[PDB]
Amino acid sequence: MPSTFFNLTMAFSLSLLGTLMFRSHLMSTLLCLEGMVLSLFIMTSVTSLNSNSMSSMPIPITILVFAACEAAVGLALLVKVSNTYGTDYVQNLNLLQ
Amino acid sequence: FYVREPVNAKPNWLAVGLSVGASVFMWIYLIQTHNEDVLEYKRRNGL
Amino acid sequence: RYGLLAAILGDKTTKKLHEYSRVITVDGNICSGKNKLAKEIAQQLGMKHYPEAGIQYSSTTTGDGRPLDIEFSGSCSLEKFYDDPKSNDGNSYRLQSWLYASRLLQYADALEHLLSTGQGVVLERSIYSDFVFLEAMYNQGYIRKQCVDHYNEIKRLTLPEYLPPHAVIYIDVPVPEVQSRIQKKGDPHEMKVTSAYLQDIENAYKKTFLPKMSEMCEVLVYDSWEAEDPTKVVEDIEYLKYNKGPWLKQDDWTFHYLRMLVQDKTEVLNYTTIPVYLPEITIGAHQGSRIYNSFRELPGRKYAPGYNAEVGDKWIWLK
Amino acid sequence: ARQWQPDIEWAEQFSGAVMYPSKETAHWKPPPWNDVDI
Amino acid sequence: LFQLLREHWVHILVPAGFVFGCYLDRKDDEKLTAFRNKSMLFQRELRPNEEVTWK
Amino acid sequence: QWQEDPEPEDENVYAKNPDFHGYDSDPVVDVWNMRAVFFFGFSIVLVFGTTFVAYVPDYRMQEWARREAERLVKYREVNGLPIMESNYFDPSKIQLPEDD
Amino acid sequence: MNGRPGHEPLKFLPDEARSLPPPKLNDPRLVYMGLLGYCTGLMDNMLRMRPVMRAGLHRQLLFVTSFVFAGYFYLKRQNYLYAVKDHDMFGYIKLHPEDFPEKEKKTYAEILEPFHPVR
Amino acid sequence: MNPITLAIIYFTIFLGPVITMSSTNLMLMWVGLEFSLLAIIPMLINKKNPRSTEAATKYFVTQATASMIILLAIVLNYKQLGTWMFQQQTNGLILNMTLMALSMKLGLAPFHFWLPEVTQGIPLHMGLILLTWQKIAPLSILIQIYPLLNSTIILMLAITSIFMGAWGGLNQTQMRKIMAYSSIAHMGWMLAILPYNPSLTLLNLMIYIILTAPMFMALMLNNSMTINSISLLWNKTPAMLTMISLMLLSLGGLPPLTGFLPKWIIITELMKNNCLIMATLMAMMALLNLFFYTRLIYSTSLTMFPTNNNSKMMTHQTKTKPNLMFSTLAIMSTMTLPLAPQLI
Amino acid sequence: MLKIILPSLMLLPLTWLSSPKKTWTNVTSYSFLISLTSLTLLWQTDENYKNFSNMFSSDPLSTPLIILTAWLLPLMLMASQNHLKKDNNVLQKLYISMLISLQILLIMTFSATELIMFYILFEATLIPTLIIITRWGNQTERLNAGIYFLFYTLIGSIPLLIALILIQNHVGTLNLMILSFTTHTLDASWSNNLLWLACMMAFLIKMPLYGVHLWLPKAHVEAPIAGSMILAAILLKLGSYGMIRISIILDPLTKYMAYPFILLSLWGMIMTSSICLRQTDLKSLIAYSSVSHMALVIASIMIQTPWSFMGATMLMIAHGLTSSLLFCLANSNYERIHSRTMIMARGLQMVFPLMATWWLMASLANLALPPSINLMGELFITMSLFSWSNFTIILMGINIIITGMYSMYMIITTQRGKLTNHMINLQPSHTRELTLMALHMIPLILLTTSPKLITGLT
Ligand SMILES: CCCCCCCCCCCCCCCCCC(=O)OC[C@H](COP(=O)(O)OCCN)OC(=O)CCCCCCCCCCCCCCCCC
Ligand SMILES: CCCCCCCCCCCCCCCCCC(=O)OC[C@H](COP(=O)(O)OCCN)OC(=O)CCCCCCCCCCCCCCCCC
Ligand SMILES: Nc1ncnc2c1ncn2[C@@H]1O[C@H](COP(=O)(O)OP(=O)(O)O)[C@@H](O)[C@H]1O
Repeated sequence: MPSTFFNLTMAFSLSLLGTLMFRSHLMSTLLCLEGMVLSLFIMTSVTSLNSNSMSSMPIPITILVFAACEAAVGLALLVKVSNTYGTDYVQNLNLLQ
Repeated sequence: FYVREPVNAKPNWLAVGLSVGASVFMWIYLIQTHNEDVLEYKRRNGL
Repeated sequence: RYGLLAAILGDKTTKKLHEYSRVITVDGNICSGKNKLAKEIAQQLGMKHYPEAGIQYSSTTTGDGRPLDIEFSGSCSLEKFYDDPKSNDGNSYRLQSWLYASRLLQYADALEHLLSTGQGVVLERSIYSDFVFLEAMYNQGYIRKQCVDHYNEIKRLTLPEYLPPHAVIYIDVPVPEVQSRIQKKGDPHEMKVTSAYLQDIENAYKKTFLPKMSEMCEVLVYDSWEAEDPTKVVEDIEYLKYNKGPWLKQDDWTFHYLRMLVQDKTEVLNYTTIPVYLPEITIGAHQGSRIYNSFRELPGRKYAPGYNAEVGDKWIWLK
Repeated sequence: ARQWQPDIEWAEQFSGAVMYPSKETAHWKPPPWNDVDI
Repeated sequence: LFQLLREHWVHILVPAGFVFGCYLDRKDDEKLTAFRNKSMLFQRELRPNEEVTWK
Repeated sequence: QWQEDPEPEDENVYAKNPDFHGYDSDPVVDVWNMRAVFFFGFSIVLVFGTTFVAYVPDYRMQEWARREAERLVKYREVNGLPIMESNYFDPSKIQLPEDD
Repeated sequence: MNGRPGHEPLKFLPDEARSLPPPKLNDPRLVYMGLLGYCTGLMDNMLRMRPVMRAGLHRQLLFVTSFVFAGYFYLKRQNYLYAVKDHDMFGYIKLHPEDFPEKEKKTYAEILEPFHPVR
Repeated sequence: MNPITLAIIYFTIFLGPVITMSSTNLMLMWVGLEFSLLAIIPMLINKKNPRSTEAATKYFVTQATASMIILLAIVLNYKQLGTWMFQQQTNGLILNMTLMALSMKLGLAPFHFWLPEVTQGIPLHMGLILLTWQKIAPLSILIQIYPLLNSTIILMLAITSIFMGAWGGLNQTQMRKIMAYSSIAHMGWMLAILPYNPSLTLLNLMIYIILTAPMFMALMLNNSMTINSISLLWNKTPAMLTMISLMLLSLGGLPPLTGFLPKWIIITELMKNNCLIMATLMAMMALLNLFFYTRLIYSTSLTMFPTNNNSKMMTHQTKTKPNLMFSTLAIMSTMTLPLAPQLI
Repeated sequence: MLKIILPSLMLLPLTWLSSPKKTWTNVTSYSFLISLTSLTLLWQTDENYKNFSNMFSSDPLSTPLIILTAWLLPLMLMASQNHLKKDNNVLQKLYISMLISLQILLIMTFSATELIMFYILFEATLIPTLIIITRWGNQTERLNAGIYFLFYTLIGSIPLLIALILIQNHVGTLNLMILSFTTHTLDASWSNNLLWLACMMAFLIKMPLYGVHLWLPKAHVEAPIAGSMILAAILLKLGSYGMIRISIILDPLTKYMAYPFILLSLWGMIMTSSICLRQTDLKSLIAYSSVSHMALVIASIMIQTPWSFMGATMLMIAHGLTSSLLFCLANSNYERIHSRTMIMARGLQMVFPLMATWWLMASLANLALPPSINLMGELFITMSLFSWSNFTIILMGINIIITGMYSMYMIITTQRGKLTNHMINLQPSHTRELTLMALHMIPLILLTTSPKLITGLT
């Protein structure tokens, strides 16, 4: 289990480096952002499962339910952006300078 | 007068009575609390 | 004050709009018959009638309603506009900027009456039509280019928020005939105005104001003869179909916010005072302080409406 | 004779999107008053 | 008597401050009255029919 | 040009109110703003104040010390004691560090 | 502090605070709160452009009487909190006596602070 | 906004911080943070101006990744201690990541860049909610983990925010931008004393809220997002010129006003704990904050900037009465230093 | 001491509540009497200083000032009735209140037992002063002057804040009484050598030292007359009062940590005195005169010999009164002339006979004429400085020669020579102008009769 947890944790860091190093299209980011939620969901489920801690399984899912809406909001902002610029490049989001 | 009349020309008599009446409830509770308090303090301690 | 609470517990403008509920405005041209038709169209259609915006229209609007001294009303003279075009002090631009602020107040007061009472609105020339005077003024030497930009910036900042005129009427009489109409009009300042300047005013309407509003609002063009016949024009208004235009999307929950804007005059013209320092517009601190420290001392103006005892307000000690 | 109230020029400096404008920092011009861009 | 129009309403503002002031400064004494007469240099014994040395 | 007022001249307040005392333009306020300033200023601060300050008694004890010296000098000289002994805190009271 | 034994998890002033003397209504502080209040009132009138002192004489009262009301019941508590602090502090000094031993300074006669001459 | 939606959102923006504060199961603290993120985004784009969409899309990405990092800390703890909550034993890195993520949500210092940009381009009213109500939920988590978080990490976070906030303020003339750069500095004072005296962390917050809430309702009374705009305050509404003056000097630490107490007791607590290195440098650049506060003072009060002729028109129409609470918190701020012993 | 203070606070209600026409006389008449109540503190028939109550105390050093602080409010309000008589009736009542708060705050600062009470009240006095200088300042540069006056004091102030909180932890209370009767002896470490600088630097800044005095020339130049009187008479002396009460602790270090300042001040005294010799703005020259005559004071509050301190207390009260007198008459010339230039307005005695007598007596107070407390003061600082090092007389000897030259030059090129041909005709002197002066000098004559009262703690 410890080895698998290491992989999942680095997966989250590789997904961390991704969302903290943008490149053009935002939908990539939001997509990356989701890669973390999967890694968190997998790790939470894994330890809960090998701790036989059934009282906590509710969490693995609460994490997904909140993460899904979180993403819903994220995509509506994205659609709003390629309606105002139509190209969804993190590049044009600089009016606030 | 005014072409556009004020909204406040004749007093909002509710706003007086909940402003005046509220304050007089505050005192009667406050002064009550003090004397009541003083007593609790006296009896709870020696006097 | 009208507020969401009213809305939540009623007060839905949508339940007060009638077939005659529209913002009708006759742009017209100088010394034309813009007023008569309007007063009449107002009379027969039952629409509220609003007079053309004036220097002291805001003072008549606020408090006592007695006309303010010129310097209190922004020191603008239409009279001086004419006798001294391209003046060193720029009274003409200051006149135009105050005029735009006055119609902004008039249009907003009109919208407030429309959404509250539900009676339709006739306001003569509108903010949308005001630009023709400035276009003509820049066409000749009256105003310089930046002056134009400053008006355009104020127009772009404030005019979009307000909903467009439902329909616009165009009482047109030719460049020469208005000048003879001017000639018999008694004032001498109206007389001797440039024929080319009048040329630029009506041309600006025909070139920009109609077509522009042609797509957006119900544009009705009437020749002089159709005019002076309020009955016929009134008939045609009652005839046009109020369909095309941004007004279609105004649901009750959308009107509420617009109402709360016009309900607040201090906001209607908030962008009219934007801190852009073109020289004509600038009060100047020493003169401005004296003018404010003098306007604020007028009876009933020192304190808010309802609280100044000079004019006879009472109950101040409990308000 | 008049405590000097600020003239237009004293006021001008406070305009601009940054008080101390440097190279390639004056490029920035103030944001639209309406908070809406063209 | 409190003639209005700034007649005695105001003129009595500052003077009244003084009195209130003196009322507090003689009240501060009342608080800081330990060592009332227990100081070494000035510890006389109470003279007959005198309540306290300094009041 | 940006609209602003033309320089305000300073009035010769001495042209009207030829009895101007410098406090206010209208004459009665001026008279009553010097009749109360010379009075409260000079007449009962420089006079009553100096009277009271002059009569503060033996300020900071320097009227007491010119007698206490005189009886100490009277007492010390007649009894043969040194007028200002050379150590004040008696040596006996002091417990000097013994070793050093 | 919290975690302190008996802590009332969400109460304002535990009844233990009854034992403490009640704040005298004229305590300078409550009187300050009063003035603090009157000023709030006056300020309001000013910002809303009303005769400053001759208006809202009902509000004036609500203010001077709201602030003051608040005071007595706040000070009543803050007073308790401080009083708990001593109960707590003094107690510890004893329960753990060795750590706070009573020093015994020497009469200056004995101590020898060095003398730096000004000259 | 269909008033129903307004209610649902506002309830969430308010249930968001409240769940965070009330719960102890960290998870429930995370979703409290999550609900705040979801509720604020709709209001941010209310004008739906091109600037706004930019604001929300930044705020959301910055908020979202930080939220994910906070969750990772909770997930990691769950495996280092079965508990769903930080304990004495917690691995230091676990707490440090939590510290960095919540500072990200507060935009405390290294991540300070998002806060000025997000504040610009959102209405002033939502800006007040963003700077004050939104900030309480993240700090509530930190106050709970007070003993665990490491002293060195936040001390440098705090010193960085004082420096960046002060520097940002001098250059910015955009009033809303200026409000953000003070909140980064004030947030630095709050965390500086967080590992030491949390009560003082809270005090340095309330006072900031009782100072900023009046200051912003002042900026919007005339809806001026420019200093030039606030400078013509003397013509639009003269009375607020007096208190705007004191509140801004109160926001900076000048001694007679209420604003000194938070800095004074934080310095007293840090010296009690021996950080006389750190405290000194903070207080010194804290003085830089007052310089930009007073520069605004100059423009708005001590000197009268020239106004446009149309300003006479706005004087004519009756002015919008400012809120009842603007008056009470304006005197509460700027005038409660004599009541300082009971405040702490 | 709440009669010198509470009745003062009540002045504020009177300036506001009173009629616009009668506001000036109610305020000036009442504070004259407020000064009379202040005189009661002078009744010290014993060495034991007067601890009125826990927070409020008055010892020989504070008492001579509290009375001066109360005395100038009347005068300040009489010197600013002219300018500030062109205002809107609510700008006046603000100026009058601002002046009132200064002495309320200054009376308390000079009469404060807890050193941090000094700090909070100490640094508060900047708020009223900055408003007086910036809001009513005539010149375009007062925004700048205000910045200089706020930052130089503020950057000095936060170090003192850290230092005083530091000693409270080290000793356990900032109460001047206890701190005095308790053993606080610094240990000449490198750190203490910093503490000492932290405590003294904030006081040394508002007491213009040669290194940091640029704030005072700029501030008094554009400041209105009332602000310039307050800065010279009471505001600068706040720094001296602080140095006397704070060096009770930090007793060992100043023996060797003072040399830097002492030399800065004595050389500074010469250069500041000299630039007065060719400065075209009269208010400029009085300000540098103020820097030099205050540079003597920081060189006596550091030598720390009984006479120094006594000389300092004599000179501070005396120079305070003299400087204002000079700043007040400078204003009277400025208002009729309308320019600060010294070269214009030559020959005034020919047209303003008495003001010239006041000018002459003010200058003789400025230079050290002997039957004056001003000379007694310098004579004493001079003596101790000589004791510190016999060579000091050379530098304190170039200052006396220069001080004579600029003091008389102010009289020679302003109040003598041929009259200016036709400047705006100079209206005669008001009785207010002359009294405002008489009120400054009559006390200078009375104090010189019995110097003991302003003799300091030593
Ligand atoms: C510790 C003390 C610190 C210093 C305290 C004194 C200074 C406070 C800081 C002031 C900062 C702002 C200075 C410049 C303000 C300019 C205000 C102004 O120009 O006046 C116009 C304003 C509105 O006018 P309005 O009242 O409507 O009537 C006239 C209409 N044109 O009318 C006004 O704004 C003027 C009236 C405002 C309300 C009264 C305030 C008067 C000052 C009270 C000082 C109290 C000091 C107490 C000191 C205690 C010390 C322990
Ligand atoms: C208090 C602190 C500072 C406050 C400054 C502002 C205060 C203003 C409000 C209060 C004003 C009055 C209080 C201050 C003046 C006090 C006057 C005074 O104390 O007179 C004392 C004197 C008695 O003499 P005494 O010293 O007791 O006897 C010595 C015994 N070894 O009694 C007298 O002899 C009175 C004599 C009156 C007339 C004397 C005139 C003598 C002039 C001599 C010098 C002439 C040349 C001066 C040259 C000056 C050049 C500038
Ligand atoms: N912006 C403006 N520029 C020029 N003139 C204006 C402006 N606004 C209003 N006016 C004046 O208002 C008048 C309205 O004319 P109208 O009442 O139809 O007939 P008459 O010209 O006889 O008064 C116009 O003549 C015009 O001079």
